[PDB]
Order: sequence, then C-alpha cells, then structure tokens
Amino acid sequence: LDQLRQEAEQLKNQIRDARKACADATLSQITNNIDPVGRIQMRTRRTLRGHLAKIYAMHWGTDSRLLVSASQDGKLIIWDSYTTNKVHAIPLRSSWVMTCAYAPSGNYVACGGLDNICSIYNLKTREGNVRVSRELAGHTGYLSCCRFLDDNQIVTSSGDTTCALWDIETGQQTTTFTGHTGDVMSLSLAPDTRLFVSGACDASAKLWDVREGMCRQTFTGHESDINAICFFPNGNAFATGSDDATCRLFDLRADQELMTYSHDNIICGITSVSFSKSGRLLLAGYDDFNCNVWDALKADRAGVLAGHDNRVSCLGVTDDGMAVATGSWDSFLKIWN
Amino acid sequence: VQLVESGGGLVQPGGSRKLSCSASGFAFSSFGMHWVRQAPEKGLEWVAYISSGSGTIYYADTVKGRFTISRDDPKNTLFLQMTSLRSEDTAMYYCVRSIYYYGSSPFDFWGQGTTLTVSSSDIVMTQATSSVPVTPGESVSISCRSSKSLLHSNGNTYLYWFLQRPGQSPQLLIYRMSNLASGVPDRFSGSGSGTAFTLTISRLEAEDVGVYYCMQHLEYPLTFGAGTKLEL
Amino acid sequence: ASIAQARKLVEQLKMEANIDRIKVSKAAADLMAYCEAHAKEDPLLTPVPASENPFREK
Amino acid sequence: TCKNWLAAEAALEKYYLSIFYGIEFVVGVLGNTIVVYGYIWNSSNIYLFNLSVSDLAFLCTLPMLIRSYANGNWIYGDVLCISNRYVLHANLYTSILFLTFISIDRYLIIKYPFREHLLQKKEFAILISLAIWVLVTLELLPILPLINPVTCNDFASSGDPNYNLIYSMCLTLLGFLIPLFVMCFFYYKIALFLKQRNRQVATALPLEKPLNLVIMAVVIFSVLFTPYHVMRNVRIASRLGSCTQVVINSFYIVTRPLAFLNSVINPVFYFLLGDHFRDMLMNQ
Amino acid sequence: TLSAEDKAAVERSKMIDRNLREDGEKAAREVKLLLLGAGESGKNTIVKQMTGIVETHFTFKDLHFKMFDVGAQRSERKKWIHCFEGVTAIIFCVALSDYDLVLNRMHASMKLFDSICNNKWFTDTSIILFLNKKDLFEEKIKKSPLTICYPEYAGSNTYEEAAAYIQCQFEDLNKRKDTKEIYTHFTTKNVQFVFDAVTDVIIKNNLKDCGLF
Repeated sequence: LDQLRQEAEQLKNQIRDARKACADATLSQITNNIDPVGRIQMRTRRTLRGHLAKIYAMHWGTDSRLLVSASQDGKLIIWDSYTTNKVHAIPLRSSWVMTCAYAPSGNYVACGGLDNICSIYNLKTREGNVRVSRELAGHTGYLSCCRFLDDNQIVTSSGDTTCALWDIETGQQTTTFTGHTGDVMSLSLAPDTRLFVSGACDASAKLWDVREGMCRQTFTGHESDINAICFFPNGNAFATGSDDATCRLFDLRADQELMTYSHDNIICGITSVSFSKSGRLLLAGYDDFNCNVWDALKADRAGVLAGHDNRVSCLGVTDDGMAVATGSWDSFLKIWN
Repeated sequence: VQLVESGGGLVQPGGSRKLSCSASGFAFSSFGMHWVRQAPEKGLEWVAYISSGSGTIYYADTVKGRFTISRDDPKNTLFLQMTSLRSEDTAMYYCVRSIYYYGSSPFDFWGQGTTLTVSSSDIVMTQATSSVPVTPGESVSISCRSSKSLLHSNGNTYLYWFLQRPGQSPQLLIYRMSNLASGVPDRFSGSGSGTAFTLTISRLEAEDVGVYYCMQHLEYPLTFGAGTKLEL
Repeated sequence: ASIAQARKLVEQLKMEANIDRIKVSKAAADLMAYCEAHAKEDPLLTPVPASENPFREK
Repeated sequence: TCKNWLAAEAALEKYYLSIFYGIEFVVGVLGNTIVVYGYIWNSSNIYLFNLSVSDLAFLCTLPMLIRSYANGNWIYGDVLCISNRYVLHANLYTSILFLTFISIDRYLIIKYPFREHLLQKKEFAILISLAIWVLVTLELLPILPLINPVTCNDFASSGDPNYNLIYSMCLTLLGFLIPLFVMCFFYYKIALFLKQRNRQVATALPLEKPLNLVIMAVVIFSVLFTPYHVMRNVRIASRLGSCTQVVINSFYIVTRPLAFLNSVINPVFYFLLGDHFRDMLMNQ
Repeated sequence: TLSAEDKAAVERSKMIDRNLREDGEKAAREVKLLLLGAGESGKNTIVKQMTGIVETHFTFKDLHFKMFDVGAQRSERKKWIHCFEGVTAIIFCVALSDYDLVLNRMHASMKLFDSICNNKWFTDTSIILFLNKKDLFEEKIKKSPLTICYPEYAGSNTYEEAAAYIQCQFEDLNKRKDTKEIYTHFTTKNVQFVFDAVTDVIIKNNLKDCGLF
C-alpha cells in the first residue's frame, strides 16, 4: 500500500517539476508592454426588482435579452432586460434554490439546491404556462451548479463531491465525474462544450472530458474554498474565485497558474466571477457588497460595481458583451453598462 | 387546446344574443381573448378584445357600445353580449386566444366559429390579388401592403399571416412578419419592408390551398386584408 | 480496501503527468493575441454610442 | 399682594420663558435632528418620523419667540406673528395626534404581529399622516381671528374672550382630550397584553421594560399637557365675566414650557430609550 | 409610446408583480424553523410530535410553522448554512443519554451547538434547545455517573441536579447572552413549547421594531 503512496508522491513531484520547467515566463512580464484599461465606469442601466428574498443565481439567455434569476423566495423569474418586464414567474417546488440555468436554445430553464434535484422547466408549452419537464435525482448533496449542453444534455455539480452528465429525456446520469475530495461549488462549460471545469471545497479545480468522463487536469493554486469558476472566452483558460479573497487565472495548455488578482484591503471571499467578451475584464463579485472589475492581463482593478446593499451572489455577462447583470442578497438585480 | 363557441342561430333585428366560448386544454386565465367575425361573403374582421385578467377591453367602432366582451376565468368561458343586432352582424364569430410577452405568438389558436344569422384612423391593409391559380409542387408568393408602416421603433414589424382552408378556421402562419408559427411547415416564409410585405410558399402541397389573410397588430383597431385565394 | 483507491489515484496522476503542456510564454502570448484581436468588439471594454446601447435610460 | 404678584408675572414672562424656551430649543432641536438623521420602512416608522418632523417644526417657531420675549416687543411684523403662533399650535396638536396613532400602531403590532392589518401598510400610513396634517390644519384654522396683533399677544389673551373661550374648549376637547382617551385606552390594552404574556417560559427575559415605557408614555403625555390645557381654559374664562387675574395668569405662563417640553423629550423617549433604535443610531 | 403588444406585455408584467406580492405577503405569515442536532438526538420523534432537505408544515393555534430538517445534508455545513439566515428560531435536539456513548457523543453535540449558536448568521436568531430521552437519562444516570462525560462535575448523581448541570453547560456556550435567548426544554407539550417560544421571539422582535425593546 505504501508503495502506491510513494509512487503517487513521486508523480506529484514530477508534475510540479514539469510545471516549473514550463514556468520560464510570467504573464505579468509579457503584458507589461500593453496599455492598461482606464477607469472602467459602469452605471446601473436597469434595476430588476420583484424578488422578495436573497437572489442566489442568475443566467443570461443566448439572445442577450432574457435572463433568469433564482431567489430563495421560491421563484424563478424570466426578465426582459431591455424593458424590465417579467416574462415568466415560475413557482419552485423547493424554495432553497442555489443555482439556475438557461438553455442555449431558450426553451428550458433548470434550477436546483438543497433538494439535491435539478428540475428542468419547459418554457415553450402550448398551454401557455411553464411546467416542469424533468426532475434529475441522483445526487446525494446539494446542487451547486448546472449548465445545459443541449436541449437534452445538462451537467450538474453537487455538494457530494461529484459532477454528473444527464440525459434529460431518460432522466439518467449518462456520466458521473469523481475525483474531488470536497463539495463542488461551481461549474463552467467550455465554449465548444466538449470540456468543462469545476471548483471544489478542496481548493482545487479539475478539468473534465464530457464524452470520455474522466479528469484531464487538476489545478491546486488556491489556499481555500473555490466558490466560482469561469472559462476564458478563448476556451484555453479559466478563472477561479475563492474564499481566500483572490482570483486566479489558470491556462489548460500551460497547465498551471498564470496570474492572481488580489489587493491588500479586500479580504472577503469571492461569490462569482465572469469575463467580458474580449477577456480583458474579469468581473468578480465579493461578499463586501460590491463587484470589482479586474484587468485580466495586468492584475490591477479597473473599476468597481458598487450599488448593492448586500452580498453580490451572482454575476453574468451577456453573450454579446453588451451588459453585465449582478444579483445580490438584497433581492435586486442590476444591469450595468 | 380547444376553443368551442356557441350561441349562433337566427336572431330578429334589434334583438339580443350572447355568444360564449368554452376554453379547455390551456391556461385560459393567462391568455388575452379576441372575437373575430367573418361575413358569409367577406373576409375576417376584428370585433373585440379582452386582456388577461380583464384589465383591458377594446371594441371595433362598428360594434362599440352595442357589444360587450367578458370572461369567466374560473369557468374558462368567454362571453360576448350582442345587443341591437343589425343585418351587418350576420357572420361566423371566431374566438381567438393571444398571449403577449417577449417572443410570444399572439393569435396562435382559433376556435371553430359559431354562425350568427340576423333575419333580413384605422390602418388599411390591401391585398390586391383576390385569387391566384396554383398547382401543387410549384412556388407561390402573396403580397400585402398597409397605409401606415408596421415597423415599430422597438424593431418589431407587427404583421400577421393567417391561412383559412375550406371549412376550417384560420391558422397562424407567420407572426410579426418573419417568425414561423409552431407546427407550420418550413416551406412557408414571410418578409416585408415595413409598408409592403410578402408571403411565399415553396413546393406547396395540395393541402396548402386556401385564403391567405394579412393582419396588423400595431394599433388597437386591428385590421385584416381582403384575402388572397389559392385554388387548385 | 484502500488498494483500489490508491491504484486509481496513482493512475490518475500518471494520466495527468503525460500531457503535452506548452511553455507559459506561448500561453500568455495566445491570451494577449485573443484579447487584442477582439478588443474592439467588447462594449464593456470600449463603451458603444448611446444610440447602439440597447440599455438606454429614457 | 398686587404689587408682588405683578412684578412676579413680569419676571416670569421676561426671564423664565426665555430661559426655558432656550434650553428646550438647544436640546430639543439637537435631539430631533439626530433621530431625524437616525431614521434616514413601515407604518410604525412613518408615524415616528412624522412625529419627529412635527416636533422639529414646532421647535423652529421658538427662536424669534424667545427674542421677542427677551426684547418685550414684536419686531418681526404682524405676518410673522400669525404664522408662528399658528404653526406653533398646528404642530403642537399634530404631534398629539401622531402620538395617538403611534399607540394605535403599537397596539396593532401585538394583535397582528405580521402586519396583516390594513392600517399597517406604508401607503395607508402615509395617507393617515397627510390626513393628520390636513385635519389639524383645518380644525386649528379658526385661530386666525384671535391671534390678530393688537402688538404681541398670546393665544389665551388675544381676541374676544367669549369666542376664544368656546374655541379653546373645543380645541382642547377635539385636540387634546379625545386623543388622550384614545391613547390611554390603547396603551392600556398594550399593558394588559404585556403583563399577561410576560413569561410564558419561566426562563425567558421579562417584558418589564416595554411595560414601563408604555406606562411612562401615558404618564409623560398626560402630566405635561393636562396642566397647560386646564390653565389655558381657566385663564381665558378669567377675562370672561366680571389682582386675581394676575395669579391665574402667572400660573398659565409657568405651565406653557411644560406642554412644549414633549417635543424635547419625544426623540429621547421614542428613539433613544429604544435600545434597538439607539444601537442602530450608533452604527449609522 | 409603446405598441399594443408591448402594452399587453407590460400588463402581464404588472399581473406577475401583483401575484408575486401576494405570494410574499402569504409567505411572511409563515414561521420558519431550522431543525438541527446530532444524528441520534431524537430529531425524528420531535418531527413526529408536530434525499436532501425535508420541510415539515404544521399549524398550531393559528400559526403556520415550516420546519426544515436539514440533517440529511452530509455535505459541508459551512457552504449552505447561510440559506437559513432569517429563520424565526433554531430548534436544536440533543439526547440526554449520550454521556458514555461515543461516535464523547455529547461532547460532539456540544461542539455542534457551539458552532451553530455562535455562527455569524445566527447572532440574533433565538435557539429552542430540546433535551431528549430524559426517561433514558433517568434510568441510565442511576448506574453510570455524569463524571464520564464531565470530569469536572462535582454534584450529586440525582436526575434533577445532573439535568440542570447539562442544561447550564449547554446554555453557557452562548457567547452573546444579550442579543440571543436559548429556550431550553426537556422532552403536545413540545408543540406548545415551540409555539410559546416562537410567539415570544416574534413579540420581542416587534417591540424591537417599535422601540419598546
């Protein structure tokens, strides 16, 4: 038994040596030449009010106009962000929703939480009302995140330390991803949707192959719980947000940390992260009630989206990069531009 | 989804009659309801509208004051009290559901219609071609035109296309001049420039023959075209 | 027992160590190239005219 | 003892009034300002906020009043005389009516703990708040004929005693007595509730403090206002009919600051003695 | 300036707002209780008296209670405990027969109670503490002493003194005596006690709001 353990230690040492060999340069040095982004000024274009409790998740539709927000008052609300009109108000079977998703086709929304179930809702019914299409049971812990691949495939992360890929038609988990030793808190599909990455409470992020069903890479830079994870638009990198108050940019090909975004007087955790369309801005939500905008290539804050009276729990950028939505525990979403 | 109307039959001029439609198979409470009538030898004509929750009601000037539209959401029934009936009111009355939200399809489902017999600034929509000879397998196009431009500042061209086959209620083909309705074959296609619009059918089947009605939803007096007929 | 767990863990590290990872300098260059190639298309990085902004106030 | 009593009332109106009104202004406006900052919701906060605003507006009418008593002459003009004495009395009876609705509000919250009742909504709270301002303004309007100058003249001494007597009696009954009975009745119901539900579980902290404040609220209100209303009516009746007006008067002046002291201690009693409010005020 | 269909959409949005407000008003009247405790503390019997979270809905003397049994969540409690910030009170269950049981087992119960009571999300949330299995405690204490779990204990072995000692040993874990109250109870009497404690909490919160507390 101990021979396996020492072989594992040797493999970790070899991996570290290879990563160090590939660390000849630092992203900061290479980016020192380019001009920094100015003071990124954004103001609340819209304030989406109507939730009567903490908002825990929000997601944009691929049309960049409709968004769904989940709150623990037991409601999913589909908003028309241009007009602030409530397109739908879906009453949930369990009010402890901690995640929500919008199908890329716009036909379905998903949500889950402490019920350990991911419920898919059919928006495009002929009866004119939204009804639950499928209930995805099989996780033993709370549902932390869920993201559609197609109208029929959804991958979910759970607090039981496993991620699962589901066939919505049958309701069975086609694949189960294991290897995290802590609760999986976030999840992010690659732009091609052939790979996805997940952050866990073990302070490590793991890259998975959707079709092969096994972990390709593991990243362990963070010093604490990872609360959020987002894929860089190119699909060759991803950023993580942790309770240790720092973001960290990892690159799949270089297989190691590239940059860490932190400041001395910001000490709270990070509830969500996201990128702008180019990838120059890395917008992160914090428990100190405001979101910070980071110059992804230069590590320095470019702005602050203050204006929430409580923790900024969720954060998203439209597919066309035209706006940013930030939900909060004060029960208001705000569109910033 | 079924809308079944009743209350037709002979009525002496100046009398009163109540039309009712029974709604089943859909959330009647969340749909706006329209009444549309069709004279035995004329095209469609909007009558009245009642919004979801009965918060808004509209009538055509020809029936305003005389008629009144009401709905019973718990009983999923829609009513139309018609008083002081006149010979001009002889027509088959349809009940049409419509739900209004971003991306919805108003006028998606029509009822089977009830026949009423009376004993003996509006936008104008023009369908110049009354009839067209057509055979199956070919390509056909139907033109349309309006007095006002139907393109709104928000980017929506509020034009609707309906097909009424012999002995059948109108079926929504296109809503807002480009969006194909659910269940319609892809061979149908709509387009327009804001004031002139066209509907095209490719490799049309033998079941595609009928009268094609154009409708505008930009303003309250909703108005239909004369209708273009396709005959085998 | 833990023998299976240890074996699958060591096999997982063996897979992770066999990837063809590239130099960090090239990765940074790729990220810079992507950011610059799409900088002009990002409204948040380069604000657009109010006439184009779908979220105009009043 | 004509001479003594006379010089006495002159001394009272000259120095005592200026000194008392001066201190009431210093602490009262200071107190009413910090709480006004403290407040800035629910029906309870609306009534409490309006009470503070009404109290502050009442206190804003004292400064030129103090100077005139210090000078002994009205140098500010007739128009200011009417406005101040009207605004002074308008806010005095507006505060009394807001204290009544605070007691009603506090009674509702123990009867409908989740704010189910109609009166507990912010909208109906604001509607009642405006109605209180309007009604007090309307029912105090008949004061205008009396406060016509001639020179400065206090509300009781001004105008025709015959018409003033009945109006003062009516304003007392509508403005003071009826609100007093309503306030006492509802704070009595709050008392009974607090004493019956003091300790349903023997180990819980008792409700002694809330009961003390509820009792103190009625005691503070009744003690400060009743002497003033009694003296105003008797003084006015003194001018009616046939050196005895001197002593009836001299009594009237001494109780006037007492009634006006409520606007001084209201923010302390209703916002500082409340530990939750005081804790919020420090944190703010 | 809106088109007909835009006006209809706005009407739909207003109807949705009205329904949301009605739902929120209805929800406000609900008392939300978080049920916690050790695995074998007797939470099941307490629930009876009234794969993830389990919500129990009961009505007692015009108060509708929602009790959420989250014991089935084996995941990390630190990541979702904030979801229950705002519950009226926490019901904590411990078994008085866990001195010599091991998992020590009462020491685990005290550890969990210390974590829950001094959590930053429950600084002002009142706690209703149920001490279960008092009969089994009465039987067991006659044979095994309380010294096994509390070596510093110096009182008699009688049921009353030992029960009081355990109660105060649990209540002294409260580091914020001023802002939070613990309603200890030895387990219809249970439902009546829950109702009384909840009513006291609600009244004290209302008095805090009105400035009377």
